Amino acid sequence: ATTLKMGMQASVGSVEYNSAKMLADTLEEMSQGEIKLALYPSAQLGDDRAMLQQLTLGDLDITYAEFGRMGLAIPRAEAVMLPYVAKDFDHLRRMFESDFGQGVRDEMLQKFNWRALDTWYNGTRETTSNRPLNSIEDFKGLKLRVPNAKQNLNYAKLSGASPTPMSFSEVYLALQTNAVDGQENPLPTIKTMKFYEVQKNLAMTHHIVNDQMVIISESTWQKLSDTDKDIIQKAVQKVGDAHTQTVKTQEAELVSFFKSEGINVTYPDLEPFREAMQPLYKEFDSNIGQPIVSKLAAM
Amino acid sequence: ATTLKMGMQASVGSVEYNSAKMLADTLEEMSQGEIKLALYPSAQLGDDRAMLQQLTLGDLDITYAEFGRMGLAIPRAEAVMLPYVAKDFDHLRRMFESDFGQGVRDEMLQKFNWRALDTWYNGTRETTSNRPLNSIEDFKGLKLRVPNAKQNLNYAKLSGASPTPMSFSEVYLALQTNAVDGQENPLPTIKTMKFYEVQKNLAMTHHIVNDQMVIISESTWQKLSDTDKDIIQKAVQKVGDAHTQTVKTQEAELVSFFKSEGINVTYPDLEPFREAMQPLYKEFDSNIGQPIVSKLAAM
Amino acid sequence: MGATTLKMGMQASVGSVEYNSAKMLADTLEEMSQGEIKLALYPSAQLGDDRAMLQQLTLGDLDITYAEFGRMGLAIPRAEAVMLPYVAKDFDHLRRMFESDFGQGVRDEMLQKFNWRALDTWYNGTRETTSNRPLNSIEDFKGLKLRVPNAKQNLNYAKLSGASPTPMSFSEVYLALQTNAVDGQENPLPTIKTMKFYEVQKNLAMTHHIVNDQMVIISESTWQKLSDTDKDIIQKAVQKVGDAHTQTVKTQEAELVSFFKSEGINVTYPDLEPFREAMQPLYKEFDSNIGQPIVSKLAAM
Amino acid sequence: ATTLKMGMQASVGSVEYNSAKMLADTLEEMSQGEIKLALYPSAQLGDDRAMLQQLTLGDLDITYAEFGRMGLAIPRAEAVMLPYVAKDFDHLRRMFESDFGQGVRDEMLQKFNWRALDTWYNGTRETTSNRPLNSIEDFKGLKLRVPNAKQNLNYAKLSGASPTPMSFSEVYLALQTNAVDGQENPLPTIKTMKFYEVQKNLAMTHHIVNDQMVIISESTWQKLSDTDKDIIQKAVQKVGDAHTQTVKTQEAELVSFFKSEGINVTYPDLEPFREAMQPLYKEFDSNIGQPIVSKLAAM
Amino acid sequence: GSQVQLVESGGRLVQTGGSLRLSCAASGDTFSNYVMGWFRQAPGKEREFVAAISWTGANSYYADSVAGRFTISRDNAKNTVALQMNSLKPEDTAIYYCAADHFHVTHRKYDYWGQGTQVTVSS
Amino acid sequence: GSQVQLVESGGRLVQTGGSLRLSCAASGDTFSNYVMGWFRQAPGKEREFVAAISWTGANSYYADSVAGRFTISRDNAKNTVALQMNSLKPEDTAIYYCAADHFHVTHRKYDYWGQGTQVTVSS
Amino acid sequence: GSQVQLVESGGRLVQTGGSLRLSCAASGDTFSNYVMGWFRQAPGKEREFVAAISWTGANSYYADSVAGRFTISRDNAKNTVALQMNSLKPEDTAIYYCAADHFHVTHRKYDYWGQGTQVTVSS
Repeated sequence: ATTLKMGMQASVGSVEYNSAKMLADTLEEMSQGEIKLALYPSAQLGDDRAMLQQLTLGDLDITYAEFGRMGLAIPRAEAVMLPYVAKDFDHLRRMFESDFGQGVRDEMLQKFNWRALDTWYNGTRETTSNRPLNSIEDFKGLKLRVPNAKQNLNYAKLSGASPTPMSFSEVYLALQTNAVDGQENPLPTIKTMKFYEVQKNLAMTHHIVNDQMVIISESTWQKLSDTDKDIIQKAVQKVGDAHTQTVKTQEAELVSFFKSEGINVTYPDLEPFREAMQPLYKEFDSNIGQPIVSKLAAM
Repeated sequence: ATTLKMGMQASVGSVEYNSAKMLADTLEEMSQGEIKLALYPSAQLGDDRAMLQQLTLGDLDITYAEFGRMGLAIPRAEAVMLPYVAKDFDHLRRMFESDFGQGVRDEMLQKFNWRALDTWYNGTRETTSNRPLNSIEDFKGLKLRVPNAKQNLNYAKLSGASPTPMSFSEVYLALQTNAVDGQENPLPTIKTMKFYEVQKNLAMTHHIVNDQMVIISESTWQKLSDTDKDIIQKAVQKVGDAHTQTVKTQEAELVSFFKSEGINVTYPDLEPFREAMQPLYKEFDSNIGQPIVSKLAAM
Repeated sequence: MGATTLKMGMQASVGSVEYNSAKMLADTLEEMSQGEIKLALYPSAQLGDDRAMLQQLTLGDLDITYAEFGRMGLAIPRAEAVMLPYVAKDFDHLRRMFESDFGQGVRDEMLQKFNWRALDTWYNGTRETTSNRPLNSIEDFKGLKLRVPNAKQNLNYAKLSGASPTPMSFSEVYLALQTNAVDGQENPLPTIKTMKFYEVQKNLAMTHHIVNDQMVIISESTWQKLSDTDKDIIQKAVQKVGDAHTQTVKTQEAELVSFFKSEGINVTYPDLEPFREAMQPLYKEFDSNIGQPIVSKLAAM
Repeated sequence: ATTLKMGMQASVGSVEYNSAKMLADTLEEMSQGEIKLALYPSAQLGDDRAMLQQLTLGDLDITYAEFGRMGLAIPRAEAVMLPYVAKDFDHLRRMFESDFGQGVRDEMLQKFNWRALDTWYNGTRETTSNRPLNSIEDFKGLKLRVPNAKQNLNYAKLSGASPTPMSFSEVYLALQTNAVDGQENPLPTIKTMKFYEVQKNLAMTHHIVNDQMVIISESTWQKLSDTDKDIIQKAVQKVGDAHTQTVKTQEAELVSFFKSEGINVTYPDLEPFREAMQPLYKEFDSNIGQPIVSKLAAM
Repeated sequence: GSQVQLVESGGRLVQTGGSLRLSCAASGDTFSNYVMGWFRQAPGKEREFVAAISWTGANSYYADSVAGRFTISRDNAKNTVALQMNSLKPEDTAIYYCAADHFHVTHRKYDYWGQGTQVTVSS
Repeated sequence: GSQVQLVESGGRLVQTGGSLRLSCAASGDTFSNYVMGWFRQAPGKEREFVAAISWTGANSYYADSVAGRFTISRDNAKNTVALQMNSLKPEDTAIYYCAADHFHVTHRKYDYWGQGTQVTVSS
Repeated sequence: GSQVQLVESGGRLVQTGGSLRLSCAASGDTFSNYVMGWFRQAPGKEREFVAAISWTGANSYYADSVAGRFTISRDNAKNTVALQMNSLKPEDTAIYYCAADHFHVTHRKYDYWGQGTQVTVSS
């Protein structure tokens, strides 16, 4: 038999973990015990960048990553994650499927040993805070936590906030102690993590759309049998459809839930945010050496 | 009118089923609706051993069986199925047509209520596996699935494999899961059951030639009219001539098909296989109390 | 080769979920083809019922129509088994029947013998029973004049609950309920709403007796006249619209009960095991007619 | 540092683009970050004619153009692309290399600010169509797409097709919608653009040999240091050897491939095309005022 | 029992301009499940479609060679299909076949067939 | 944790009043950790509890429909559970499923299941 | 800027048992985006991996031939990577290359290279 190892930053009770456990059950059931999936959640193996590095070297078999997170390895791919460039998940899916997407996915595979088997919707990031965020001007001087990702940092700084890079496990406490004034994540993550317990304001800013690629180590994949490959591929898509639907369902319900927990929910005007990102798009195209932002936004 | 019940282990899409379905159509036709044939494939009534027993008791009307499978009831009849004794279908049919053959057929009818109407070619058994089988020495440590039949068991054991008796319905999954390394069947069955998609190697070992008698319950036969008897005999006819030809045709291309499906095809030296069976023939003659193997081989 | 206009017929009327999806499909097609594939719609059974429209596809007079996978029993008798009452438990089960080797065998026979290429199948809902009198148990079905479509398995459901089946076409149903020429009818959650049977029926009995799929069928002779890219567009799109259609029905089926009761509809949840009484002898004859057992195989998928 | 901008009609995944990135990389490496080359593919800056105009005015730094395309500015230069005059690339390269070619290379530089640094092989044009083209006789009433070039049109009319001038970006769709019956290009382009998906026949007409000069703006060239000029001159010559080779290799492989995609490939008789061009050679020489076609054909 | 057995009757020697009614008796599977058709064959040829009638008799189909002259009808109580032939001409001399299929088809031959009945039209 | 894999055998055609023994072989996780159950299903109907046996064989549970007729047993050395069926009637015709769970439960379905074996009882 | 320019310094003549520190200065793209590596090549051979250091310095990778003797370090403010070499032997004589890649890789060549500094160890 084969036991594959999957690491993730998400904790038990998250939509990411529940999907991975559903995947583990489905694989063991559909293979009648010949494929087992061991789960290592809560970033005990490192952050997503660390786990991606482990896949590249053949030390970890499976992990989650956003398609734009591939900008860590394939610079042009970061554009899909530029704030407000992807208007919705379907748009992001179109980027993933385009000739540009297939080109990146090839480069992931040949140069970094990453086979993206599928990509799911993981939600659109909103901004929570201990201070009301009615307008972009309210972000000025706001102590905003961001993950170690440049485009989340770009969103914060270019809003006028002060970005504070910090790992995902440290976030709840930093908000509780008001060491940071705000944070930003999709609504399902805000609930499962219970950031709303330490954040009284929520600003529907829609600044970044997160997908979630399921990546297998290419060295692990190529030793699998054709039957194992099919089982995994079909299980992965079966669980992904559920994951994407669960996220969409949650994003429709959770604003009402947060209001029912006395959260002040604001809908700031997004036009000045999109205007603030325009110089970043031009900087990005110039850095890549080839224009892509206009191409991607038009897909 | 008369409705006859036919059971078989073979599944829909098999050459055995297509001929049995052709027979059902041909009978209704040639009787203008007075003879109907209901089909119960995929061993839903039991394996051939169970269905033969149902014919003996008059609970099932028609079923398939190999001439050597009659050894379950008439021990000397198993000799036609000893590995490598029958050279080809024509030789096996000559055993079936000989005075010895007529003796077994008489004992089938009077002692076990089995009237053999015809016998068809069902193919020559080859060996598939998850490991390459270049020589007989590659067989040792192979967990080789065999049907619950003594001579298939003897083939596996005396070639040096670890025989695993298992029913025909359980085989595909056992190969998927490497509870098993290999199985042995004719090429058309490997195609129909799609064993090739779970087995990467095919070893042309030619170890057993399979016929397939069409047997009607003698108590059912005696209730039919002479016109019904002729219709059935002539139909069971038509279909055997086609069936035998279909099997021969398939065996001629199907080697090419498996290669085009990336199957590794090995032509092992059969001399060590045939030599390994020599003591088995001696045991059999001694067990029957009368020599028969050499007589049959010389037919 | 050139500009192509496909002809699609359906019994469903404007404002139905079936029509909205066909209009969306029409909407999707000439968009992705830059105007080279167009789809004309003929709703409200103006070309005939589903059986008549299938016959037109076979003869090449109509290009696309809806049909249930079990409705193929009109042409491929073993296929009716998927529509036997209560045999298919939910849509996922029906799709597994639709995609099994048995399903592909039927779909191949559709294509070779009757010129039907099934491109996809969608969920159209699970049929429930409405009536002018309350239907608390199977015992209340005796003496009910229950309208059924011209379909053997809808009749069988009615017959074996103890009702008096009255087969008649879908366009005549609303008025026969208005005139109480029939006491009841049986159809899905979205259809009772869209067709507004609830206006004229005070009771609804969650009987869950038949799960309806909805195949999108194209005439094979027209399909074979298409280019490979046109086929890809059509394939991409029908599968595109089907995901929405199936989801739309699931959404509506979950809410429409809250709606009906708010329209003073009396809704009963009768004990269904006695309805399951009754199809047991029907299943056994079905296997017997066909010459080969299939019902037990299908139920187990 | 200096950032040079290069435009091309070719799309990502073409040999022209792959060579242009390969250049861009060689430039940045051999100059140690000195010289960067920004790429603008897929004709986003205009067609080759528009980009040539941008070089002349100093608004764009580098672009591709074939030597015969200089006929837009230096009418005698069109002779090199007259259908069938140049058999193959070596002949065309020799024309570029003759004294005539170097009157043209000088006039390009002085009158139009075009410095041709090198010229590469880009392939020999063939004809694809929706109906089979066994002979020149079959072209008639064929709606054949040609470029935004006179000599490609001349090939079409004098073969008898109805020429449809059309931009390179619009071709795939015009074939898909059967607004056009056929198109004309080299095989590496037919593949890269995937015209074969919308074209069922391929007619080896060998009517025009395409080179592809690398052109730099003379005003841009003169702002460079002598070391930059040498780096660039070495780079383009090096990628051209590879580019020329890839075209030669692919041209040898692709006929079998298109066959593997059910493409019907017709080797029509090519003498009937060379008679159709005889009056065109007449007309050309008479128009220019001085005979040249017999010159070039003899090089 | 799924197969259908068909028996034609009516074949006669008739005169030009005369009228003749063929009848076909069906047994076996449920008669109303089938479209009933009439075909005719002269030696060497294939078979000509003559007429077909839908399950309920609501749709009927005719060949141009006999349209306006011939009428097809069915009786789902007697399990019979009939072909009324009028204004018969000599071209019409053939063996006439009754056939049944689940649907009217033109790209293939019907599933089930009768023994054939001979129609002779004299000049 | 680890899952349990189940494979039933035994399915046959038998006569009314006949006897049949079904068998189920378990792999994957420790067999003695599980309560073993037998269930049966008719096409329209729902999985009918038949019998269950505790880890040690000390407890046995039976449906009233099969009491006195059926016997459930297990072998913790061979990792098998068996269902002895006696005095069979046409009403016993069903697909029979082997199932495993950590405890006998009635408010939910057992965790693990075989793919089923068909038992046909003739009238 | 899309690309990284690297310049190694430190190459010297040194004796067996001596220690030498190599340094590499990086320019162009953001230095913290890259895993920094050290490779060495003797004439005729393959380049040998020596050491690599992750973006933040948290992970370090070493060849077995240099374990305990060599230390790799980086400075993301000065945009430099250093290789401290101790207990050198003549077999350590090679040209040492500074290299950059977005991730540590072993199946492939690093993307960017300086051209190296010559280390000569005398017996």
